[PDB]
Amino acid sequence: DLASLAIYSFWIFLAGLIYYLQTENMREGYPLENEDGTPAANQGPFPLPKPKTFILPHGRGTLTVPGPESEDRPIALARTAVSEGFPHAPTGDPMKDGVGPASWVARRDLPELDGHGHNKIKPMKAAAGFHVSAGKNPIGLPVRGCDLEIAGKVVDIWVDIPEQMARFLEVELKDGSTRLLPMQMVKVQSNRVHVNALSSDLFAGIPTIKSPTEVTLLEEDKICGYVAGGLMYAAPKR
Amino acid sequence: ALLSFERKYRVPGGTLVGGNLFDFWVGPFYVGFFGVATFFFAALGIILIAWSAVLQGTWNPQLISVYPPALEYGLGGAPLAKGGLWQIITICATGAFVSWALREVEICRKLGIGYHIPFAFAFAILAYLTLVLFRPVMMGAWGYAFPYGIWTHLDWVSNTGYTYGNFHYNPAHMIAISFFFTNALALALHGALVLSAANPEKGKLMRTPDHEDTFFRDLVGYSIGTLGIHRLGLLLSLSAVFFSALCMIITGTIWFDQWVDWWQWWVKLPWWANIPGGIN
Amino acid sequence: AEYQNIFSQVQVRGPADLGMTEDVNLANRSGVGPFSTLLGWFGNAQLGPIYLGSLGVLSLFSGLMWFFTIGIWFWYQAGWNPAVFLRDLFFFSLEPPAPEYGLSFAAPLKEGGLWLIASFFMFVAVWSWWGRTYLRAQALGMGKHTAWAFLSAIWLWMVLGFIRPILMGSWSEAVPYGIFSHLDWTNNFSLVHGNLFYNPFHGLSIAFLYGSALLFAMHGATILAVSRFGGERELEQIADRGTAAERAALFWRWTMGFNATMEGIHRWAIWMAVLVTLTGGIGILLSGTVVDNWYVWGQNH
Ligand code: BCL
Ligand code: BCL
Ligand code: BCL
Ligand code: BCL
Ligand SMILES: CC[C@H]1c2cc3[nH]c4c(c3C)C(=O)[C@H](C(=O)OC)c4c3nc(cc4[nH]c(cc(n2)[C@@H]1C)c(C(C)=O)c4C)[C@@H](C)[C@@H]3CCC(=O)OC/C=C(\C)CCC[C@H](C)CCC[C@H](C)CCCC(C)C
Ligand SMILES: CC[C@H]1c2cc3[nH]c4c(c3C)C(=O)[C@H](C(=O)OC)c4c3nc(cc4[nH]c(cc(n2)[C@@H]1C)c(C(C)=O)c4C)[C@@H](C)[C@@H]3CCC(=O)OC/C=C(\C)CCC[C@H](C)CCC[C@H](C)CCCC(C)C
Ligand SMILES: COC(C)(C)C/C=C/C(C)=C/C=C/C(C)=C/C=C/C(C)=C\C=C\C=C(C)\C=C\C=C(/C)CC/C=C(\C)CCC=C(C)C
Ligand SMILES: [Fe+3]
Repeated sequence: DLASLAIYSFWIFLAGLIYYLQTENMREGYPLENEDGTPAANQGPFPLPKPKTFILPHGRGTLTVPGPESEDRPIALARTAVSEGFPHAPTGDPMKDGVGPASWVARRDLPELDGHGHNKIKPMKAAAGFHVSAGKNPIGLPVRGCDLEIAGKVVDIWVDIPEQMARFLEVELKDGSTRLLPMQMVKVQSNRVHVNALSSDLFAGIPTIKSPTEVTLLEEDKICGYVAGGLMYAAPKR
Repeated sequence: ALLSFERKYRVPGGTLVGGNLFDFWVGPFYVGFFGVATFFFAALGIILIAWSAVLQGTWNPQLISVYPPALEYGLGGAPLAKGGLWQIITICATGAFVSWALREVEICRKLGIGYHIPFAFAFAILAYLTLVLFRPVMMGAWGYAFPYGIWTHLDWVSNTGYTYGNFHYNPAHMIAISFFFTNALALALHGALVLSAANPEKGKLMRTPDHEDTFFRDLVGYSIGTLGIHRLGLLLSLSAVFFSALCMIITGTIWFDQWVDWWQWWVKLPWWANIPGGIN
Repeated sequence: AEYQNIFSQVQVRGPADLGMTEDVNLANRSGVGPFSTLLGWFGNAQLGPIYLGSLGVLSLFSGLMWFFTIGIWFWYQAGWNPAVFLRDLFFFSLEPPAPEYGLSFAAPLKEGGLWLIASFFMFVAVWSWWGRTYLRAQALGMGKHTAWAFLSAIWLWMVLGFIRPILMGSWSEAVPYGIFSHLDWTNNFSLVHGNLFYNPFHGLSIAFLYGSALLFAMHGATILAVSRFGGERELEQIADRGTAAERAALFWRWTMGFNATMEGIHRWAIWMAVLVTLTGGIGILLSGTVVDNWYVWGQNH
């Protein structure tokens, strides 16, 4: 009867939707590979989707996915066993080499742009009309490391203009040079700013930016990745 | 077996128990001590459900159904065929759910991310434990809990609801339903937004989070923001479950009469309690 | 304790954002309302501006007419007494015309005409608002997703009070405007049709409703767990995958064997929810028109 026709036609529809949705989610990462980087034998039941192209605004070109996948960087890792599935060990300084929880991606070395083509994240000193309208103002506060030692001070807040939001804290170090700490990894307290992920002696390590008034997608990733890897790698000092 | 960008993430460490013993993967699945723990609890539980299948005399999934001890057994143990199985399976289900959560924690430590996922899962873990553990124990018998059956458990809902009349009247149930309905409206929107942006009319350029925020200000005069909608989504959810667990812990313990009558406290307020007219 | 990113630690405010222009008629946009320090801790602080427009006003008007029309009736039943009104606010009700009147607009005001009045206003209010959510997106040059997903909700709404009552032969099958009374209507609709738990669409509806709540928890929690890598900036993470979208993807692959993309997860999100009122609409349409009892049906199919 009509009802029986309806529910069946639906489970058919639902299986095509699961098919559709699953392939759409295979635009990145695929095709799979073996630990050695060569294409794997079994790719699953689902096939790669037909390429779609994004036309990025502000003449930044286009993006096609799925497309040729490459890390475009060296991986300082080595196998720990003679078969598949086991951890790969860092051959150098995981933090410096950028592996594990300290991994970063080789995103474009350009800064993200707002609707009108202007840099998304600007330090607040060059951001017109922006000020701290609530909560404690970090600027001027000493920054402490997971080892309870002072690593520097906050000299400015980098903000996201279109969304009016704190994204970074520019910190000056003992040697007069600055670095950015992701807002999300710091705890602004009454008389200081505590950073649990890193220890004092590691702040100098944080990757630096090339221009003093902007951050590039790449640079953000390196910084964030570095600060996060500290959680696991700093530990012997925290 | 790996995603084009996976290897660099597969490093050692992060485990909570057993150092490097179980620190390894099987296909895409990460293992870990807890990877093991849930396989044990899961299999043992499945076995027991299968065994309770033979004691009932059936292999149809739509008929199998593991019932709890009868209200006569109180909060004590019972014979396998009359509630003893449900009690052990319940022990096994909780062992799997918890383990699974802890497993996600070790997967976070390895990826260096936040513990928001396993934290949000603990909220469903709570809902379940309210139904099969806290409510029974406060009422005094494993029998108030629900059966593990595809339809038999729906009955339990239907019977447990109508015990207090039209459950619609439970105030915490009304609050919980709101969060659910909202949470869906919200997810429906956030997904259509991000997509109407990345997938603009044919030919044009990908829009920017600026057009998103814009779009909503024009529509309703406000935009919560990309970091806000994700906080909201996480919040509408966990809340809908919080109030759900709450609406049940109070039903059959601090209130056991028809729910619709609970609303009299409002209508029987001295001020208007006697004024004539209206509906009351 | 580390920072969880649920509430901001320091707010920052700049010049009011007038938004993108594109092909929008800037003559219809109002002026930036105030800034809320409250909402700031959670989301954006800026209220407004909002776009009015002809469709915006037609809707907003119908909308209040519908709301006032019901209320005129509630006050009526309260004998215009302020204390009663407040006391029984939950029990009042604007019921539809009686069965006798069938599908006619002849029924007297005091017995369903006033209901028909209201519904008309609500019918205009809704659809016009749909149109609005379509045009606003066109002005900005974005996809029509929001408009389409809204239709799904309209679907169930439409079935419950218009589509089904037309296929039955009377406005008496529609829902009454009342808080408690529309709850009572729901309970009845189940009993009369042999317990809706036997309705397979209703069963599926609940699946997605629960699913939507599962998914957002998942998605939300995820984007916040990798916010420390700029995860919330989904769109640029779409065009230029960052460590944020990779770790995100890998947490779920390692956990449950498979994962999504920064753009794909939204395609899941958009459907998961949309199907709730999609299947739910069907389920209610086939109740009383084709299937009289879902238990009986459940026995034969
Ligand atoms: C789907 C099956 C049933 C149904 C079953 C239920 C059930 C079951 C419950 C509700 C409840 C509600 N239903 Mg209903 N409801 C149906 C159809 C409707 C129709 C319309 C169809 O086209 C509407 C608008 C409503 C509207 C509502 C809300 C007034 C209320 C839920 C709050 C909420 O979060 O809403 C989602 C919407 C938003 C978040 C956005 C807009 C916000 C709204 C306007 C806020 C209303 C607040 C309310 C007036 C608070 C009063 C408290 C004061 C202290 C006095 N229902 C259908 C027919 N409805 C709940 C309740 O608590 O009822 C008493 C409840 O338990
Ligand atoms: C006729 C019956 C009554 C009624 C009786 C009840 C009763 C009785 C209860 C509810 C509950 C609920 N009701 Mg009701 N309800 C009625 C009408 C309604 C209406 C409506 C529009 O009419 C609505 C929207 C609701 C809505 C709701 C929800 C708010 C709530 C259930 C969600 C929940 O707790 O999830 C929580 C989630 C869980 C408990 C699941 C936990 C999942 C676990 C952690 C993991 C499992 C993993 C699995 C084993 C793994 C499989 C792995 C494989 C590889 C796949 N009810 C009627 C009037 N309702 C329930 C509630 O509040 O519960 C606390 C409840 O007990
Ligand atoms: C919340 C209040 C009631 C309740 C009320 C209802 C009501 C009312 C309905 C359901 C329905 C369902 N419920 Mg229930 N349910 C409860 C508690 C549970 C628990 C638990 C561990 O406590 C579990 C596993 C389930 C599971 C289920 C599903 C089988 C089915 C919904 C599909 C869905 O989309 O789900 C949401 C989850 C997802 C989309 C995620 C994917 C998970 C999959 C679907 C899990 C499959 C589990 C499989 C059937 C069990 C395998 C066990 C083996 C040992 C491995 N319920 C409580 C006690 N449930 C619906 C149905 O169609 O029933 C016949 C329905 O209408
Ligand atoms: C005792 C009664 C029956 C029962 C009877 C029904 C009936 C009858 C119906 C449902 C429906 C639903 N039931 Mg039930 N249901 C029962 C038990 C349950 C249980 C449970 C755990 O026991 C659960 C989880 C559910 C769950 C559900 C949902 C999946 C579904 C509604 C989806 C929705 O979002 O609607 C809400 C969404 C809408 C109403 C959309 C339309 C909204 C419009 C467009 C907006 C108007 C806005 C207004 C003009 C503006 C207001 C805002 C201003 C700012 C003021 N039911 C019991 C067994 N259920 C509905 C369905 O679709 O079923 C198939 C339905 O008709
Ligand atoms: C805010 C709470 C919301 C939520 C969140 C949530 N769920 C989650 C997570 C989160 C954050 C996960 O990380 C986790 C996940 O991995 O998702 C992909 C998960 C998950 N949510 C799940 C289910 C689920 N969530 C639900 C709900 C919700 N989840 C809420 C809406 C429901 C409903 C609505 O009922 C269900 C069924 C699982 C698919 C998955 C966790 C998987 C897991 O723990 O797996 C290992 C466990 C086993 C192998 C257990 C078997 C145990 C026993 C041996 C047998 C079965 C016993 C059981 C009593 C039978 C019941 C039969 C029914 C017919 C009655
Ligand atoms: C999968 C389907 C889910 C869904 C989706 C959904 N809803 C949507 C959309 C989508 C995709 C929209 O795009 C649309 C929207 O605009 O969202 C922001 C909307 C929407 N979903 C709404 C409601 C809603 N959705 C619900 C459910 C759901 N929506 C599902 C869960 C429910 C429930 C659970 O019952 C409700 C009540 C509306 C708020 C909104 C569409 C607005 C509309 O139709 O408006 C007509 C206008 C009026 C009725 C105006 C009068 C309002 C009041 C009566 C008066 C008081 C307020 C007024 C502002 C006072 C003015 C005073 C003066 C002095 C100034
Ligand atoms: C403080 O006092 C004042 C005066 C300010 C006013 C106060 C107002 C109050 C207190 C209002 C209270 C109203 C409430 C609580 C209303 C609740 C409604 C609810 C809970 C549910 C509504 C369900 C309705 C749905 C199912 C309705 C669907 C309607 C349609 C699909 C349209 C129907 C169309 C018809 C009859 C035909 C019209 C003509 C055509 C063909 C175009
Ligand atoms: Fe998102």
